Amino acid sequence: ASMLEAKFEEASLFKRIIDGFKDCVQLVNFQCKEDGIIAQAVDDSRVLLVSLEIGVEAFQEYRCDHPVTLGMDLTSLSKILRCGNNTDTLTLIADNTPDSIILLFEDTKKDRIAEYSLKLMDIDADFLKIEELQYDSTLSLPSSEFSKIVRDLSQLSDSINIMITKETIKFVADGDIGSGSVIIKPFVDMEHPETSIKLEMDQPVDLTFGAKYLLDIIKGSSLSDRVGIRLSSEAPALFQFDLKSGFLQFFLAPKF
Amino acid sequence: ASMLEAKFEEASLFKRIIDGFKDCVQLVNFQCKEDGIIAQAVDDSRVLLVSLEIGVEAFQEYRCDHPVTLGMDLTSLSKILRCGNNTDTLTLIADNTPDSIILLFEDTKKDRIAEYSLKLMDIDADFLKIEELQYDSTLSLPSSEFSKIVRDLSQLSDSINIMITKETIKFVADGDIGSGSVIIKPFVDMEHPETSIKLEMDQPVDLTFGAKYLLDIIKGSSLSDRVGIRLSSEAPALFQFDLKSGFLQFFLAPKFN
Amino acid sequence: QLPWVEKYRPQVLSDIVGNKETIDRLQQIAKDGNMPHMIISGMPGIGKTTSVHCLAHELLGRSYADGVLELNASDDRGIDVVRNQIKHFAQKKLHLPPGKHKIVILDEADSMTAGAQQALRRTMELYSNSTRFAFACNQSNKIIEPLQSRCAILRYSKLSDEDVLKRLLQIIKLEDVKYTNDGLEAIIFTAEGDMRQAINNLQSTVAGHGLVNADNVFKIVDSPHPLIVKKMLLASNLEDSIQILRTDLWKKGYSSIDIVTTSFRVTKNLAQVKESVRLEMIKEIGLTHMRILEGVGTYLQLASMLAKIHKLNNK
Amino acid sequence: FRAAMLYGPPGIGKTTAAHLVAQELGYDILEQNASDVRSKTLLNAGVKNALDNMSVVGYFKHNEEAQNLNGKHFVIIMDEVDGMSGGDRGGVGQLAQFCRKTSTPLILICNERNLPKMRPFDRVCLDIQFRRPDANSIKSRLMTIAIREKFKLDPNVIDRLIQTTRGDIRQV
Amino acid sequence: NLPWVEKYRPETLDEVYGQNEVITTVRKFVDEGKLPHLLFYGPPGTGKTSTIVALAREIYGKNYSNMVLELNASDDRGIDVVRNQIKDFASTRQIFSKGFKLIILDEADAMTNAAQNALRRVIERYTKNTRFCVLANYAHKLTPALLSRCTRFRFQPLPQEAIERRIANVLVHEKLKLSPNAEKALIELSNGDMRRVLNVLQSCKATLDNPDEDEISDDVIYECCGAPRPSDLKAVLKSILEDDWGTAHYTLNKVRSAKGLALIDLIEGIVKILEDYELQNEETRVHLLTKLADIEYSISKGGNDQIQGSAVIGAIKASFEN
Ligand SMILES: Nc1ncnc2c1ncn2[C@@H]1O[C@H](COP(=O)(O)OP(=O)(O)OP(O)(O)=S)[C@@H](O)[C@H]1O
Ligand SMILES: Nc1ncnc2c1ncn2[C@@H]1O[C@H](COP(=O)(O)OP(=O)(O)OP(O)(O)=S)[C@@H](O)[C@H]1O
Ligand SMILES: Nc1ncnc2c1ncn2[C@@H]1O[C@H](COP(=O)(O)OP(=O)(O)OP(O)(O)=S)[C@@H](O)[C@H]1O
Ligand SMILES: [Mg+2]
Ligand SMILES: [Mg+2]
Ligand SMILES: [Mg+2]
Repeated sequence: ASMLEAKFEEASLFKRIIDGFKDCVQLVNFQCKEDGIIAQAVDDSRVLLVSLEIGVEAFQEYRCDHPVTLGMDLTSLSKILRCGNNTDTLTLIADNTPDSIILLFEDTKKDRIAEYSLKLMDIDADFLKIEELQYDSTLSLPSSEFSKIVRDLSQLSDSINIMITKETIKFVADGDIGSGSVIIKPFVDMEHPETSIKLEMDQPVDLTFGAKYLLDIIKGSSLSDRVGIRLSSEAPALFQFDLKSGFLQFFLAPKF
Repeated sequence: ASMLEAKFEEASLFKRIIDGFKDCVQLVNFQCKEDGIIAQAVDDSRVLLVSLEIGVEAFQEYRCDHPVTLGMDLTSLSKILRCGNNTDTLTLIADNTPDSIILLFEDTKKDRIAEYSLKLMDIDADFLKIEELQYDSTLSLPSSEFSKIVRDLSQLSDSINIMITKETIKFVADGDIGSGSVIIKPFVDMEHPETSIKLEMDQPVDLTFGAKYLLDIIKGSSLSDRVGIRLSSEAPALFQFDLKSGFLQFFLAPKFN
Repeated sequence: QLPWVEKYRPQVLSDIVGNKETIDRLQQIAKDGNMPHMIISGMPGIGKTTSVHCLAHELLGRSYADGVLELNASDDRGIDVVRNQIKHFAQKKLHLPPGKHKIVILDEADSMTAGAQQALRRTMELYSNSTRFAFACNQSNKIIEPLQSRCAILRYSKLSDEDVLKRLLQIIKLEDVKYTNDGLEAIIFTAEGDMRQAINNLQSTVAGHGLVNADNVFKIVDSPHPLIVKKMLLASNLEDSIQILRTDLWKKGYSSIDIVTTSFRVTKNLAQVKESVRLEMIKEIGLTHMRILEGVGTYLQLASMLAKIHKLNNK
Repeated sequence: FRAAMLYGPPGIGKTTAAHLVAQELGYDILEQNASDVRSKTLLNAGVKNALDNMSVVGYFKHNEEAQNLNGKHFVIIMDEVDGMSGGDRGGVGQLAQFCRKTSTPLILICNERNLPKMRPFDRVCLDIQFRRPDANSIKSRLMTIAIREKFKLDPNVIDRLIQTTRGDIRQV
Repeated sequence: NLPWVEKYRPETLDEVYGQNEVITTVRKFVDEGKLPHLLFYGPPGTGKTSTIVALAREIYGKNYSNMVLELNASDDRGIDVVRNQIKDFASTRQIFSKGFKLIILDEADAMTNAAQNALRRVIERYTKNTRFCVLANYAHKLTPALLSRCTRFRFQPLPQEAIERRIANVLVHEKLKLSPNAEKALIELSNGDMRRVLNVLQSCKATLDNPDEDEISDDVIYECCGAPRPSDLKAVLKSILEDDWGTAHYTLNKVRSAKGLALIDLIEGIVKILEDYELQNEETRVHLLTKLADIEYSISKGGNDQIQGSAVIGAIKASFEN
């Protein structure tokens, strides 16, 4: 048989999960345990720290007796996942001495068994260290508007200054062709909760981020429809996209 | 403490206006007077002249105390105007002796206000006055058909010959791989007036234009569905796109014999 | 900590001590306003960048943040940069007083490629009504001929002993440090006209030994002592000179380049001997320096240099 | 010869004389310099199409009075041809091809004509040589500038300035 | 199987010998937390790289691989690398660091003037967020502006005590026995270079030890590293001094051919032996030094070795006639 068997509900979920951190990470090692799958990685510039977690709620059949490490490339993994239709179901199967992971796309009415092998590139560089749990300011807003503002202010400069004063969220950019300031305020929409802006403030904050890393972050907007942001001075900012059984979070480092 | 305050009712109008000719003009002066906005600019090769008039009937609010000149690049303007969504109002502001210009994007039912600044570019304006001439041929045709004809003929050669003879339009192109010809006859359609070709002529004419200039001009076919064409044997062709409160004119000079 | 070469940097054009006529001309330019394109050339560390910085500051007042574009060796200066950014900055609109103008300060212009310097001629010629260029280079020979023809050349001479001494006096007066005349003379000797190096050596001596004395200066500079070098270059017999060079200077691990440079700088100030013998000893020391620099720093070369110096001082 | 090629030492009057000759005969100037990207594709798209066209500026400026029949034409001034760096691939060959197959005056300006890079312009263009001006003309021009600027200079200082400048008028 | 040059490398600060004057200062500097840019310059085979890597380790612990950027010589660094890589490393903020990043450039004296200017400007722009360390063999080949930005430290070659201590240490960790005159020959041929000592020791170990317990003599250590012999040198000198032209020339050729020595070593050894002679005339010494320096400078440019050898013989003979 197999030690590891993990089945998904659909095929378009792992697609967007891999598309999330496909532009800032080259290789990644997934840790498969009894409580689900976890992963984390850092970019080559050591600025953005991606952390993925998915429990046993998004899966339908999950069986892993002992935790296993699967270190694989993300580009070839996406090339493999590109061949999957939106009506198939992925079944990750893994055996002893992990050297090749087998993906299997299967349909439930027509016999379409698409099997694909993928070698495992072992890096043995895990370095999982998370210490901060208390942030200075927290907010939640639709990911679409965040991505819009980001890719609108990214053309003007490479450094975007996010500053949270009293109930006024402010994104600033200043360059050679001009300047740009986006000021938004929280509000609760009863007709649509998904278009609301929630904010909790303890102290006024003001700090800058890089446009490239922020553009790499906003690429994970296909996972959910609402993004959470946690800012704290002398602390890496947290950009979280929730998921029915987990989350994808980016830890970003400010600039000078 | 601002000279001019202009308020576009839709944010997409100015975006389309700038996108109509952002491919043939790099630097441009905008002359803001009490009647509206007037802006003319020559091409880099001095072959295509672009003129734009937006009357006061297109601004929701428009003060413009005294006439001013705002020189700005079209690339940065198109980069700034691209940010705004569809459901926003745009406001242009210029301070006394302006070193920059302020563009405000506001929402109708939300407090989200997006303000941008654009640094003006100094331009030595060689303002040339254009006088009305009696064009030998004057017609108007659907902009979609004209753009299709231009894109179809420009693939064979780098020169398109337009001949108006005996209530007959002829677009011909003689290239290396072969030749191409398109014949147009005037007619009216009662059920769809937007698909009727108008024709008014005095003498038969024959002119030759470049392919790149026509391909650049036809890109402004998103402002109006019917484009007007004025041709003369000794005058540059005039291609006009009418806007609900003004117009956009392209003066293109023909080639030699 | 804070480097004294950065804390006591002149912020006004009057605080710069050195070439008086060029500074007077720059003061007159800043007072009038009509500033032309200028290439500032000169030896390193005599106040070239600081001069143009104070000039731009005094010219633009509160507009230094908007009407000054500085490009050093850290920024990228290629064909694309010169064609796009400098051009878009020159055409940038700015309301200034009738005399003032925008300023583009290019530091270390001798490092810019010829192709990049080529695309600046028309840029600086067509927009001469609202943009003035200020290049700062060490060698005016690496700048192409059209550029050198378009702008005025301002040469900066090496700093004299009096000006560096006055600057050090002002620094020690404002810093409240203990010193002696011998230490100041040693600093002037080891500085050879480098104000920045002089201030750095003074700060190092103060932070290391407190009292500025010749012994501490020559201990912190890690160079051969001028006294023992003069003793080596003035012995009556060649054997004593060779012994002094062997036991006192070669055994201590001194670099041959440093020994030759110290002998050169000592022979220049040896006011005891005559002029012709000084010039000839300097010629011999320079020949030995050229021999050392060509890949052979053998002790035999220094021995032959001492032998020739002795034979010339006895003949 | 279709094209003219101006060359000589820097700052002697090449560009000035070219512009003034083009503007005296009523022509329209289309000038391109080293500060513009003159690659093969950009020259094929930008300037090549304007080879045999007529100026809209020259037309809409003045065309009713019988002043000259060439005001609707082009004088294409390619300045600083020797300055096409490595970021301009094929520019010399395309400009040599433009030196033929043309219909409008094309004036090329450079500094060193005998450079191997300018070889394709061997016989296809009329190359005249601008030399360093004589000292007398420079002295007269400097005296005129001085009498207009209200200051008097010793004629020895003027000669010494002419000697140190090596003939550069912009430099003096 | 790792080399003694790499196996006996000091892994921390206390294992470098003969450099206490700089070790105490750098220890005080890293204890006060005021570590500036450091320019470690000196002759090769002294311990600059080992000292700086040991200091970086002692400062950063396990964060060495993430907080230390080791850069080398030309490595195709025209202007591009100093402009992009170093600038980003000085501008890119770490994710979980409390302090400053360190970039150490080895033998950076081979950089061009433009590269040195770019480097000094980069150091000036980011002097607050990171610290720089530059290694060098000759401090004169660097721009005088780069020197005035950092603090210099000269590494004077190791004295006899440090070298003999290291010989003792390498004899503890290896089954070798060394002759009393062997260490004397080693210290005379080393010129204060530990790298060459550790290179020559492993060679003799590999070649000589059949039962791994032999004694290393002066013969093998003179033969392996290709160095002259004092007895042979004195014999050549005496043959040049006393015998006639044919015999002296033949002896010189036989010595320089049967042993594989170069004229540079012969000349320097001959002048070293002549340094202590009680010659009567000073013009003798003057002419000798001048002509020998001329011969050495001409040999430095690769001439016909036989002609320079005959010229050496002629100069030595003609100088000793007063
Ligand atoms: N004439 C001067 N008077 C006073 N201080 C001076 C003078 N010249 C130099 N300095 C000092 O030296 C420091 C460094 O000089 P810089 O002007 O930066 O060197 P530089 O002239 O630009 O030459 P480079 O940059 O090495 S090619 C300044 O910040 C001043 O503190
Ligand atoms: N013959 C001249 N008489 C008077 N002024 C002159 C003369 N030649 C040049 N000048 C001056 O020099 C300025 C620029 O001369 P240009 O002809 O543009 O230089 P150039 O010949 O193009 O050489 P380049 O392009 O820099 S290599 C003019 O604006 C005049 O002020
Ligand atoms: N002071 C020392 N004590 C002990 N071993 C040393 C010492 N200096 C050098 N070594 C040995 O020599 C090896 C090379 O030393 P390095 O530090 O690389 O020399 P360096 O001073 O950096 O000069 P280079 O590398 O030739 S430019 C080390 O790995 C040690 O094995
Ligand atoms: Mg400087
Ligand atoms: Mg010119
Ligand atoms: Mg080393």
